[PDB]
Amino acid sequence: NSRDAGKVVDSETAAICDAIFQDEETEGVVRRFIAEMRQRVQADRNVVN
Amino acid sequence: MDVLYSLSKTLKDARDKIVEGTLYSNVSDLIQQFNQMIITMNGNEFQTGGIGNLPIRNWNFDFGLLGTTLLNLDANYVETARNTIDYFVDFVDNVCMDEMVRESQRNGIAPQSDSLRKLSGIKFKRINFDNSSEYIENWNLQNRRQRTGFTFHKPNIFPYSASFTLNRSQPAHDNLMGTMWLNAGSEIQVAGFDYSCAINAPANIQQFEHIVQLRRVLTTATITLLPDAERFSFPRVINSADGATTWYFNPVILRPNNVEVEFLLNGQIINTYQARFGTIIARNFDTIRLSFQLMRPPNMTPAVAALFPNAQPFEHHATVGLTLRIESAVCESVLADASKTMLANVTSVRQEYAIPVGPVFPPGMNWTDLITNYSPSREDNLQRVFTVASIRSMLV
Ligand SMILES: [Cl-]
Ligand SMILES: [Zn+2]
Ligand SMILES: [Zn+2]
Repeated sequence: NSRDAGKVVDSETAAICDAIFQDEETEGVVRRFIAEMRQRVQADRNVVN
Repeated sequence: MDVLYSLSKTLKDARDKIVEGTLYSNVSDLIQQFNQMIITMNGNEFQTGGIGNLPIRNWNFDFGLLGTTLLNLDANYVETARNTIDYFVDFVDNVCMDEMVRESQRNGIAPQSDSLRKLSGIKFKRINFDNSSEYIENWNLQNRRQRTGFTFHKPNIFPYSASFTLNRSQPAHDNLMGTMWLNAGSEIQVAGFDYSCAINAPANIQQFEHIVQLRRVLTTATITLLPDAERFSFPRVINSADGATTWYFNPVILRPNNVEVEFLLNGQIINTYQARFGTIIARNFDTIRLSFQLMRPPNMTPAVAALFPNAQPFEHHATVGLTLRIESAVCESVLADASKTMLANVTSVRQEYAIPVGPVFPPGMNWTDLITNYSPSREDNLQRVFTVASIRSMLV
């Protein structure tokens, strides 16, 4: 559900995030965050979040 | 200027909006603008100069961007942002001070400090975002030759002047006719005195005129007019025009007669108020003409008749007054006023670093001297420094 080529760790997190995204009782803010939350890969620093 | 203002505004928005517990969606656009600023400034070396006692300072920008990782901002995010914001705010304050302490005779509106000249490069134009403050808005409109004005509460438009004119005078200064006035800031307190109480006047009427040429045109001005001038209604010992001797003033206040306030623009009668007191509106003017008459009371009670004899000596001197107070106005040029701190800020920065007197401003940024000779070059330099000062005020 990422709108910016987002990645998560791990596949279980992906399953949970998809289930929360599809849930009707989820807050719109939480849904938008799941759609917008991003990883940050700094290859120059050798760091990943 | 717009880039420096945009840096200041971005930093102020970051300081106000990047707060612990705030929704990620409250700062998305702010985070984007802040990261744009970081990218643009990264890898650039700046120098704030050593004019006066202002220390030379070198600024390096190598900062990581802000992430977008938590639904509600936490303490770690705010701390990282605070570190970056503190460094940037220090840099912006130093740039503003450096620009404030300089001036130029020819291109007074153009940047003077090396840092602001560098920030005027195209590469930094990307930092530019919302220009909403009054001074930056006026700056941008003025760069485009668009009509715009600054609103002033109690504008400091009248250079300080406490002097008198004697139309009738003698070496003994005992039968005097003339006018006293104080023109200070937004106030004009004028008085006309006749020692003989117009005993020998053509119709027992003595006419007094006070003309004040404003150094800039004021528009949409609200003005309080009061009949009496409290400053010239008590006994005074006043030096002579040369200061050789001193004369005596013993006023007795009479009702001003045939009071006419004329607000003139280009010599045309824009506004006219006859015998009207209280709040009045002057649309658009550059000269004030206050004409008032001392009329000897045709009928006097025995005490009043005793005050004014038919001949000398005159111990009680008949005085009519007028007080004019510009409470608020609009001027196309920048002015010092009672509510803003721009003149105070620029003067404080210049005094606190012992900036040598330049070729544009008077020593010590004396406002009376500045407004007395408010040349176009001085107007340009003052607008530049006032805009920089207002930019600095958003952070400091
Ligand atoms: Cl006030
Ligand atoms: Zn006030
Ligand atoms: Zn004299």
